[PDB]
Amino acid sequence: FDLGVSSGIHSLFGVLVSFLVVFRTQAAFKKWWSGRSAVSSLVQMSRTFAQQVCAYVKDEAYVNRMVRYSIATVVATRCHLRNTRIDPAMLLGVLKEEEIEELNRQKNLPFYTAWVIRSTLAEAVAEGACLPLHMAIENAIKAIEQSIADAERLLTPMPFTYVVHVRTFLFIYLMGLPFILVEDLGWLMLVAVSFLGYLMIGLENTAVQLENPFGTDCNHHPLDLYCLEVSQDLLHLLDLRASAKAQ
Amino acid sequence: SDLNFAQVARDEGRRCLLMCVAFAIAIAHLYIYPALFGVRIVDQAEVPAEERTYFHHGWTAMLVIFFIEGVTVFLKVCSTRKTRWLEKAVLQKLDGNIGVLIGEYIVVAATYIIMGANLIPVFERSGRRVYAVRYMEWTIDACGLVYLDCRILFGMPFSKFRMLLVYSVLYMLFGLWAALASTWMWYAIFLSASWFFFGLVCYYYWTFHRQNPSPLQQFGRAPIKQAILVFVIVWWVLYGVLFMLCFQAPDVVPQWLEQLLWTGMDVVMKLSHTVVLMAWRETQWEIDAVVDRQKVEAGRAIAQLDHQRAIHERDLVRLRSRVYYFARVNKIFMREAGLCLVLCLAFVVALLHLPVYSEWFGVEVLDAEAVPHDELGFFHHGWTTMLVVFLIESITVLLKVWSTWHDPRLAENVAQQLSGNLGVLIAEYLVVGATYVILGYNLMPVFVVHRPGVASRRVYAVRYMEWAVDATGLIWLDCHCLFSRNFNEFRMAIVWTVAYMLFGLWSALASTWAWYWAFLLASWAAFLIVCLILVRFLRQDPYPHQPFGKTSVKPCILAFIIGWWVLYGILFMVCFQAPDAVPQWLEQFLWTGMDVVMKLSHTVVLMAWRTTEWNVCELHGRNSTNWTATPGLRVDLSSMVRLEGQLAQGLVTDVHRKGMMRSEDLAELKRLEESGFLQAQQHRNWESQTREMTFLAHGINHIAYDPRSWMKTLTAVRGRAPTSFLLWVVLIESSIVLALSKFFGESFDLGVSSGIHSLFGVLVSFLVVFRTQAAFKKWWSGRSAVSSLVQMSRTFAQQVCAYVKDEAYVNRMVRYSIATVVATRCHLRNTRIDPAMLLGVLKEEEIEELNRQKNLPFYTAWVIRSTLAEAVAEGACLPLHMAIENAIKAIEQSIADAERLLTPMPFTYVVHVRTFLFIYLMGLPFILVEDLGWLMLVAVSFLGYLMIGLENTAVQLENPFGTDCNHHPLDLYCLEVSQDLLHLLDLRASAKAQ
Ligand SMILES: *C/C=C(C)/C=C/C=C(C)/C=C/C1=C(C)CCCC1(C)C
Repeated sequence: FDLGVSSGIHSLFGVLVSFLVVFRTQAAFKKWWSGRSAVSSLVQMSRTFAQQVCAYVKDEAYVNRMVRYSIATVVATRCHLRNTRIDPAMLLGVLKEEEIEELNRQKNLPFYTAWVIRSTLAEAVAEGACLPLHMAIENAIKAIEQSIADAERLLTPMPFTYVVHVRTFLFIYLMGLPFILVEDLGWLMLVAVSFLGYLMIGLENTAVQLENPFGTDCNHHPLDLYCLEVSQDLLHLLDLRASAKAQ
Repeated sequence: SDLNFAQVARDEGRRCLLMCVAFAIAIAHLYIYPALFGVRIVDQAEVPAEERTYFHHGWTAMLVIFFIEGVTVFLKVCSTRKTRWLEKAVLQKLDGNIGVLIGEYIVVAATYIIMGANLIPVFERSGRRVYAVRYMEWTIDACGLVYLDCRILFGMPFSKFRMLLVYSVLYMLFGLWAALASTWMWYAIFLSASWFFFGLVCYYYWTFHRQNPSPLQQFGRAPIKQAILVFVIVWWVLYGVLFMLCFQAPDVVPQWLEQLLWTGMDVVMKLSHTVVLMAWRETQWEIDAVVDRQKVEAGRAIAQLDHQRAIHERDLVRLRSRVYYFARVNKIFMREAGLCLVLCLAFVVALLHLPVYSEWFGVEVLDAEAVPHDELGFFHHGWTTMLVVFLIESITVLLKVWSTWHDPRLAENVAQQLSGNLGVLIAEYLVVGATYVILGYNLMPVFVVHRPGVASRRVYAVRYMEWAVDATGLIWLDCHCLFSRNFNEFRMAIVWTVAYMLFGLWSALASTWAWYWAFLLASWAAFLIVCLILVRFLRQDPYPHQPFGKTSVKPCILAFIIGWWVLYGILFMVCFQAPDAVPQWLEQFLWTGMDVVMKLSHTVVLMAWRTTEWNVCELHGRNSTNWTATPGLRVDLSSMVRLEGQLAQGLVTDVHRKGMMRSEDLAELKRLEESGFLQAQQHRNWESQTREMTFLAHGINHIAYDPRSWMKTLTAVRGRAPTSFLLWVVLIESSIVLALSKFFGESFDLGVSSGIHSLFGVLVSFLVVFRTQAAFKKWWSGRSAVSSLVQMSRTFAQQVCAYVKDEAYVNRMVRYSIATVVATRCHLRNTRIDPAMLLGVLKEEEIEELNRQKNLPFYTAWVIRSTLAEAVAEGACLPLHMAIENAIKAIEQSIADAERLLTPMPFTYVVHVRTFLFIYLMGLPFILVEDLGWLMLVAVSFLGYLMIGLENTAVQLENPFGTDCNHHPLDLYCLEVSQDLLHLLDLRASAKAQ
């Protein structure tokens, strides 16, 4: 055989590809975390908006409109990241039907819900139904959309070049390992190459998974529970207000 | 039509498996019974050896057709798996014949193989040696044949099949029992019953003919379905005659004639059968008409969609922007007729001019019967196989024409199909056959070589000439029919291929390696440049989707071809360098097998290509998760198709569309494209179509990819990083070091050292990966900036349209916000604005006043602010104005970040890195060559590529804003924004009118 193993072709490639493959993973964990943060911030802003409205406003027909369409905004963004439309079953006791059919007739939903909210708040301010605390409300609305936009950034894939390079040289290293390992072993060379290949390739695919946090896979974020939480809280808030108003 | 894909494959499998099990068990049971039971004397298994060669020949010549079909149908099914209805069509065209044909070929080949193994000479009159398995495989073959014939011609699944099948098997087994025993002993008992059952099945055939005597709709005035039945039955008659005459007459020699007749007969019979079948199959049926009818409707519906959107847009833009604000046939034959003669004459010229220049001025001129025993047995195979293929193609064409003889209009179609391609195949086949015939029994000299080291290397003459000529054919074909090109661009490849083949020959003649390497290197060079030209031809293909229907079969073809070709060269090397490696007979066997396989594959691919719509004109012809970067941009079908039209094929992709389109519209389009490609042009124009075109034409160039796929990342070429002049320097250095270490022998004294190597390695590695992790971050920051800018613009517009009551200020503001975005996309690239991007949003004079400035976003913001002040003074604005001002402030921050991202990293940090990398690389060989040779070279090449590509990749990612394909797609964001705001104006207007 005359293997003539060489340290340069083996050790150097090893250290390089190892650096690369672990860095490409530490870079995806961060995106995962940033998505978590975005979601939490969105939820919190929604709740503050609802409280502000139900306290610093005195009418009752504007309040419903606003709160319910905020809920709709959340449910809409959970369906803008997955390129779908809405299932009425998720908006049963919060909206009337015609409103839902008018929603699904649009192209960008959160846009629409925010436009609605804003026109409604303007109506309110004109009729002196709102205390001087309105700028806070506007600012809350502004801060929701930032969260949305971050969540939307998180859908881009890493650039082509940086991935092609990594993958091809990994493939090379693996296809070259045996010719240098078989000199001193037999079947052990085989089992070792199997295990090592699994390690590396699994690292890469794990990074792929973590890259986009929003999806159906089991390691992704549970969007469907946050919506439920929000619905519960706001619909209880309406009743708190109503009771405290009747006395 | 309710078929599927799984059911058909399941049926094919089960049928062929029943065939195989029956065929094997019959022979096994006969073997078991004939030894101990009955009067069955078993001749010696060994003798003779001279008869097994014939059966081997038959074996090959049979395997060929299997391969042909098993490849063609695979091509078809894999080339149109993306369209339901073409799948329906093909799966209909092969209801149940495939499994049975495959089983037939498998069993016959297995039996003619077993003949070599010499399992049992059960032969027991005198002599007239016979073999048993022939009878079992004949049972199976005839039974499958009759099932096929009845099913196709009459459609009787279970009624006639059973009786005729049992008859066949019964009288075949009777004939077996009969011939196994002596003639006088047991002829009457069985052979008479055999003849009688033959007559019975003949009567059944005649009755079923009288029942349904209709011609095959595939054919026309052809006598088909009658000529073939007559031929088959008279052939069975001749077979029975031979059976009766073999044992009776001693005059007919049973040693060789006997052994040959059955092989010939079985082969020719099965071949006529399968060729008639393929001919009946390749004809166009009504299903194609159904599909074309489905297809045209799609273009119609598309034009309807376009008109509807046109009317809608017209009304909308009016509302918002108005109120509140026989010759051809004979020539198609004659061209091919001419080409064939050119090829023949060239081959004759070669064969005539070769030996007068060799062995008259050449050493080792004579080899007397180079090796009589081994070689001829290898060569007698090739010309036989090629003869087979020849006959197949010829009769197929003859049948096609015979079926399209009466109808003139149909004849011109096929005539045009066969143009430019048929002339090459016959020439290739016949020349290969003739050359390998010459080699079989040598009329031509053999030259040996004498050189230092070893001299037993044998060499053959003609093999090379044909190769060259041969190759050219392929070239002139594989670069013309596949990639539609004229002749002016083929010249170089032809001029260079013969060249490097001649150089390979001249080299091979002289293994002295004093001047051997010259022609070898020149040949490698010409071959390489040919490959480069070829891959360029491919990558500049105008019609890459046609005809194989949007698949990756063509590049794979090219890859297979090139790998084959370089395998030839590495074998050449392995042989002539180390003759101890090669036993020199295996070498000729391999050469022959490869020459066969290449042409087999080439012809099957051209066969499958001939029968596609692009040739046969109907409706057209020859004249989970969301990966994306634009989650807010959604497009409409009309624009997608208008775009795919206004561009060249192969620039848009599946994922390009999956990212810039909704899900429902995409599913609808997919359903609508089941029939074909859907290329069409409505030729409708508007004010918005221009804008959308101007943006998309620029935006598409950037790449979109699915990370989950591993192929399109490795095999990818386009988005890769460029390299520098350094690699060449390093290869130069290494090559001289190697040649010089060998010439200088051992006195190198490398004295490798761990400090100079390992330390430098770790340091430079750290540095180079850090310099890349530092650029990825800038890329990401730019993405963030862009998103924030877009979001702020939209919030500003909403705030304005809600918290303001006038209508002339609103327009001004919104439109100039759009202008601000389009301006910053042109401040990062140091250009000015193209009016086509601001058509329906601004008046001309405003644009000319813009382009007259130096810093544009400055100007737009100034405008906006003065306008908002005007508004506030006149009490036209609610108390919510500070929010508006703050939004304006927040836009500019985003802009400034994007502008930071144009600075380059500092000089010092880059100079240091680069120079020490260069050093490390230039030093590697002197320490590596001690333990290796050429391997040192290849390793340094690869490692250099890794490192230098890393650096250049970092360079690319450093500035994210540019034209390169890995950069950010600014032109789509602008489009998105325009759409949203111009819809917002209309929302407001409507809600104001009620
Ligand atoms: C039908 C057979 C064909 C087209 C075979 C062609 C053979 C070649 C293109 C091989 C060329 C070689 C080189 C790459 C250089 C060294 C010598 C050869 C012949 C092996």
